[PDB]
Amino acid sequence: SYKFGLLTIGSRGDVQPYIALGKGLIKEGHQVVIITHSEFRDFVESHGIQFEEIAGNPVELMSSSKFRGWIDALLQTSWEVCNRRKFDILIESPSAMVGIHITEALQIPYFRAFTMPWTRTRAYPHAFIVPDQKRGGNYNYLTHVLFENVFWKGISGQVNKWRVETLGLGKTNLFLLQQNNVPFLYNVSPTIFPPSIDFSEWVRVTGYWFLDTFKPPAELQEFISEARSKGKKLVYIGFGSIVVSNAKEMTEALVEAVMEADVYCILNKGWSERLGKKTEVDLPRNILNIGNVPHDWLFPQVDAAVHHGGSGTTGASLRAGLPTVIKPFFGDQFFYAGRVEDIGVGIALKKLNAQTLADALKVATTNKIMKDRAGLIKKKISKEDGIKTAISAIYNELEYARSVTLSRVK
Repeated sequence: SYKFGLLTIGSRGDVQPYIALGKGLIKEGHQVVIITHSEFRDFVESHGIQFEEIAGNPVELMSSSKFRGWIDALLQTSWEVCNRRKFDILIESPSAMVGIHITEALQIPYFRAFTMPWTRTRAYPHAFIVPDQKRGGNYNYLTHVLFENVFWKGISGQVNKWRVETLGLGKTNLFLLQQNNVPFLYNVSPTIFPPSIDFSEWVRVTGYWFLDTFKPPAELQEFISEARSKGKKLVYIGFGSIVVSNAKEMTEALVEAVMEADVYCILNKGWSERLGKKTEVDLPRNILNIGNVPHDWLFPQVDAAVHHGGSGTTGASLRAGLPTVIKPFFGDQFFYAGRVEDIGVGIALKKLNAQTLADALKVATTNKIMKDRAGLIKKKISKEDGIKTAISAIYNELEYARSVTLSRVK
């Protein structure tokens, strides 16, 4: 029965799978602390899991001193947390850079866990260097090599100061970190992210860590049954929180595209010209703009999904067996937009205009082979246990995980 530290930065989507894993870890008789940004305190605590606040929230970047100070905050807060708590095991989204150095100082076993390519492989490029066209396998490998160096070199001077000064460790570099040695749980279906032949033993694709009582609004219920009463196709369009140039026009392109495809649309609109509104133009009858409605509830009820293509939302739509249209913006999204096309369960849009979307909506809602493949994915995903498999691995790898950490010590 171990004291666990689940550390991640970013969005609610990133926090969530650790809540899932954290519950399963608790049901195994362990203790869990999710360590993340203040806004997710209620979220985490409402699932009877412990919270610890940390800085380095990415939304504060989207707003070089600011960055240099942004990193500093995360380094000092996460240390203060992990050092006060003295966790047995730490599991980290590598995005938050701290865990490998903290676990070296605290001399505890350490895992990484993520939702997008972040280990060296010829079979996938790095998530943040996904090319336009599938280039070579050697291209792929190199994009990791590049990213590892670029991502390190950008923070190396500061982390090594924090290591020396605050952690009481030597300086280090990528060679000495030996980051690829660290056991890595990819919380993604191996249907969409099949492990490469050149993955090390300690790198595992666990399956998605899904969460698992929604009381629909009357508006939503009657909007669904209207779409169904008419014999029209029902679609979800939602790109999350993005900043755009002319929100009113994008909304109009949506409305236009929806109309041309004759679908009803459940719209999770969250695009503006600032970072934090919704309405713009008068929404037509056949388009319901609603806030958050859990996707695990909504995706079973609809015919297709149009989203930004983040791993979790991709995972949700694939889990529900939806044909999925993806319009990626930042990061992994481009990875999954390519992956959905490769698998044959959807469309990747580059241009978001009324025409491309209208045509995507028509293909996705009609194409029999796409519905079929979405179904065969839904079947594979349904027989997968991300949480179990992960915990199994956390156990299998635990002794190794220690030796990796202790190789860095001294």
